[PDB]
Amino acid sequence: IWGIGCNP
Amino acid sequence: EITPDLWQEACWIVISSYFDEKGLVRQQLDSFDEFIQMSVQRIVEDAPPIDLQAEAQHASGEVEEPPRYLLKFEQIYLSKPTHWERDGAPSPMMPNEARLRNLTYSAPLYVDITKTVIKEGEEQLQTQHQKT
Amino acid sequence: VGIRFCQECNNMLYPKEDKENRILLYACRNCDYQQEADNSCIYVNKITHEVDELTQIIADVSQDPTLPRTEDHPCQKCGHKEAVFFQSHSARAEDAMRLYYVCTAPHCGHRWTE
Amino acid sequence: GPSSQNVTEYVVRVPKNTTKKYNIMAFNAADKVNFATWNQARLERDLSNKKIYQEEEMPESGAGSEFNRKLREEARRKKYGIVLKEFRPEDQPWLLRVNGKSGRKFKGIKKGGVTENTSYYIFTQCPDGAFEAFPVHNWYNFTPLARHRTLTAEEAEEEWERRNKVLNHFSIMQQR
Amino acid sequence: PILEFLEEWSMENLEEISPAAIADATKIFVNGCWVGIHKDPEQLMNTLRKLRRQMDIIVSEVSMIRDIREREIRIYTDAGRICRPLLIVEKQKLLLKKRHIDQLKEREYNNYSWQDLVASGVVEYIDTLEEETVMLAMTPDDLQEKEVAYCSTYTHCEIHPSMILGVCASIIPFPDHNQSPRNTYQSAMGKQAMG
Amino acid sequence: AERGELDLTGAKQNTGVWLVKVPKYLSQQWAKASGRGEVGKLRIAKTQGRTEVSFTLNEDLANEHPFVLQSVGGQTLTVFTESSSDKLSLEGIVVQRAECRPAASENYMRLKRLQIEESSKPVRLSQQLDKVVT
Amino acid sequence: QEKMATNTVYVFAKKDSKYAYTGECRSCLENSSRPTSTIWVSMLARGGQGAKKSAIGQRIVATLPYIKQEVPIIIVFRALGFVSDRDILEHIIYDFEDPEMMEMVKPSLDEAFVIQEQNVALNFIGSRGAKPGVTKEKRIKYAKEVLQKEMLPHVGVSDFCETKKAYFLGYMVHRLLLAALGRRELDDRDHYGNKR
Amino acid sequence: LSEKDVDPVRTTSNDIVEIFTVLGIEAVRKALERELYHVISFDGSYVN
Amino acid sequence: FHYAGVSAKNVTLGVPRLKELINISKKPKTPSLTVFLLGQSARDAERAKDILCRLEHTTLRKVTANTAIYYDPNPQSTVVAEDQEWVNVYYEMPDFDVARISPWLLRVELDRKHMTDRKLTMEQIAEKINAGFGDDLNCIFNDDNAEKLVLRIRIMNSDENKMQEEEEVVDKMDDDVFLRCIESNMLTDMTL
Ligand SMILES: [Zn+2]
Ligand SMILES: [Zn+2]
Repeated sequence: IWGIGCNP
Repeated sequence: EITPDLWQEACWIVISSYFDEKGLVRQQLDSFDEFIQMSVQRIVEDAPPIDLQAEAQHASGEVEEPPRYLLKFEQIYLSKPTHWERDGAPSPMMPNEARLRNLTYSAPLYVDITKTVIKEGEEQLQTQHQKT
Repeated sequence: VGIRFCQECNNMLYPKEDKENRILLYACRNCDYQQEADNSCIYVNKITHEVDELTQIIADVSQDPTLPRTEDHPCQKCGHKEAVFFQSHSARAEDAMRLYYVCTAPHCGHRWTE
Repeated sequence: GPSSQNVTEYVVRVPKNTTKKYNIMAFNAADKVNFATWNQARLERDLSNKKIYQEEEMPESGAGSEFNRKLREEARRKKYGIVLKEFRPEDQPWLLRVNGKSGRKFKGIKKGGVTENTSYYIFTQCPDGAFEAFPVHNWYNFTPLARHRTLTAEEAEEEWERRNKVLNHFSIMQQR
Repeated sequence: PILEFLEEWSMENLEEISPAAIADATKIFVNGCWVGIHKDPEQLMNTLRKLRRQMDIIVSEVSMIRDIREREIRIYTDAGRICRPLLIVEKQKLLLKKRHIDQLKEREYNNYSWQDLVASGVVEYIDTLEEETVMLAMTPDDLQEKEVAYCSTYTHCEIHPSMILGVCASIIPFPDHNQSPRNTYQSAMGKQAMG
Repeated sequence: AERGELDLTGAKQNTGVWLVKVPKYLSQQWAKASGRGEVGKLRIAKTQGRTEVSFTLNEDLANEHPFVLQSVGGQTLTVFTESSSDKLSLEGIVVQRAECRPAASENYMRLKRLQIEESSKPVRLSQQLDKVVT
Repeated sequence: QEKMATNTVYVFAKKDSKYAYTGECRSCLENSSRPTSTIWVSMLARGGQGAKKSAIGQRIVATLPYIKQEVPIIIVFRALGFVSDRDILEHIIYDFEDPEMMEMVKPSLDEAFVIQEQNVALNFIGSRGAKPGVTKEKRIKYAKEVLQKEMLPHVGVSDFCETKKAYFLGYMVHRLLLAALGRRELDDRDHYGNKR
Repeated sequence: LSEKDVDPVRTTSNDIVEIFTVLGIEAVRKALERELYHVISFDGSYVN
Repeated sequence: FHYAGVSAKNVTLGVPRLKELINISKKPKTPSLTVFLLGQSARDAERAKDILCRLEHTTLRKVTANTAIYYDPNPQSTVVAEDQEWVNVYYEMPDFDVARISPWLLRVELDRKHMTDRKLTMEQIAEKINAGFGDDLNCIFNDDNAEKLVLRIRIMNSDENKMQEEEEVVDKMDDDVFLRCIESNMLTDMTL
């Protein structure tokens, strides 16, 4: 829910 | 007649109309109503007529001598939910009584049946049984 | 390239070579009809498959409400300003984000890619 | 001339009953049907019930059950299935054989979709000058069968077992 | 009834169709059966939508979908299709007008209800398959009104975006200010509350 | 000359016939009497480069039908008759196809609705019964 | 209870299956009666290699209901009565001008070139049918019954509806070929349009 | 590894089975240790 | 999903990789191999590119723009207008013409972009095809100066003669079908 590399 | 910036009131008025006409559980009720009103009758009509005849009974000349019995179901009828007591006297079954007495909320189902007898006697008799 | 069906039997014609005349003949297996082949090409396979999608695009797609429309790119054929623009919309299109513009307005049906 | 502005109007007649029923015979355009070579033709109801419905119950039916055994035999066959259907020609496809066996053979099938909300009529020129309309009793689509050698079923099974026919198929057809 | 109307409105049946003509015409599927082809699709589509909005021959539940790229018109009268009501947009103006909400406001002693709104053609039921062919506006006033051009061809408008939530998620106050897993957890906890 | 022989004289004479698709209300109006020998008049008006076909309903029958032509080049059609004397014959080859369309647009939908209701009459539905049958 | 929509054609790609692309349609008789019967039209992958197999490449097969073994599609069309190769392709390919689709259909035509008789095709379907077949006559009538009723019921179940079934089967094949060419995107099972 | 200008000493594959067939059981002991350490330490977690 | 773009490679990590190592699966989901260059190849990017080309599988299908199978009864006839010049040059001093010439022709066009990217040579491809199929294939290759790279392939001249008195009416695949099979095999398994 954050970014592509983070968390969903 | 456009509705500018009054939309917050209008949208909830139309939503309220939707929920007044159609309740939250309308889908279940409407589906069951379709079942009873149309599907039961259509299932009854779709079933092929019952054709019955004897297996060369009496071993006579047997020129189609065994009678032919034809049954055709029609016009299904449903009664209101009813509970029959130990006495056998029918009485309406209220839902709460069903909950308390562990009864099942069910309704009688009746079908008109037409029976035709063809005995090769040059006469066919079509008796009708009403609300079986 | 194209497949030719025999008149006599309405079946597919398969290539065959006449040794005597060294002439290519499209002959059905089921029926004896034989036809000389003008194309002289049996099988063509394009591994690159670089086939323009301009031919595949239908002019009817201009009517779609959901497609984006630009008035910036004028039509070449008729000069109509509006033109719906959409991407390849195709599988096995490799990696192409080209916009295949389609002119709006009735009956122009012009498809151009910039 | 008068052709550029001619107006033609004709009476319409619909007789209550006609001795000959009217049907539609439709040929596919790609078939290239031509009536010049149609010296003779034969249209008749099919007999494919030979293969799949009747005279298929020939030997077992006339084997010779008799007496109680006859009664039991008949009743047993009837109750085994639901009385096999026999020839009812009016509800069967049509076979057309043009110019006998030498010419092409076509098969017509009744249009399954009924016209419950549609009717078809045919207008024909007549000396009285009034159009006559006749209802279409039936619609038939005729498709030809090639007058070529046909693979035998047993041979076809044998060939299909060798689904991997590396050798040229055309030579195989020539061998048959 | 839909099949009868289609036959009236110049739909050639598959049996009568010359095989070559299919390529250039749209295929009309009704309940998944390919009934026939139509040479002019858009006129038929508009007529079907008019009929549904007037509730004459096509019932409201029936959904018509036109796949322009694939040349197929699919009409589904099947049961079990899930549908949500949406306001209808003609030009860039909502069809719902002040007269309608005035009649609805006095819903008592005017016998004007949601059914009247559906019959008037102000609202329509749209299933997901038809949703794929529909341009929607989240909020009417903001998106319909002219701005820097994003879309000028909106065809339907949402009655209110909060109606996407269900029964249990509707009791959450300020749902948009929460993390999503927390809304999901409150939906479960609300079922177990006492009252 | 045999029972199965087809009389191809119509094909030899190249008799031209027209096929028309007409609605049920018109056909049923015709079938009402069906024996008076008259149902209407077919009027064809031709111009320099355009032709129009129309049919007028008989005044007695009623108590305008434009015709739209269709190309027949995509399929070859012929008409054949099975005589009651088992003498099959060919009447002619179809050279033109037409469709008959109603003139009324909206009020015609009223008659269509009446036809739909008439067709729905045989449809039977489950009936609610107030008192259980004894 | 959620279910996949009936009376529709869906094309999916299964990696594990030998078929590169499979198109399935689950047909019900207007919900009036009978269980839903699914007929699959699949295209074998080009991965399989042989002197003849590589030459033919992708070959279409059909998994008709109540027939144990896969049946080549041209055979099914001939069983319905469309013997001529041109007519079969007319139903399958709506425009003959496009070369790529015809190229896709060519291998399956070659595989079925042995069978050119409608009766023979019916016999072959019956013989590879799961139910046992005693004689040729019985097998032919049984397979004809299976085609009439079990396969594609929603298109038709009686009333000489072979042409309608042929057109819908050709549509299934046309969609499979378009998916293989890549002109149409493979359908998604999760779309709630499909989930009645 | 056989190809010219490829270092035979340091070239390594992630597949342990290949390491076993090519380099032996002791090499797989070390390689399996390396791969497990990679999966454990990718998040930053430490296991003795 | 939440690796980084720094890796620039598909990498299985986390629980699935743990299961792969624990179960010692024969086929990992993403088998990978890290190659460390020995010397100057590591220092210079171009030399590393050479090593990459040496280590990456390349087939004819990757470098082939399109393939067409023609029927040309006479090689001198040159049914394709373009190949007239180089076919004439080759047949000015024809090689293997004495055996025969197969009439069916396989014409393969190779994309210049892919050819130069993998640094393949037309002569190199011709040698590899000749070695793979022995003398059963005769190859004619354009000069690199030609705008379109063309490779012309015909069935064996000795095989076309059959070099046999009996000749065997088996006629397996004739020549066109055999040529199609050859094309498929070349594209799939050339391993240039
Ligand atoms: Zn032929
Ligand atoms: Zn334009």
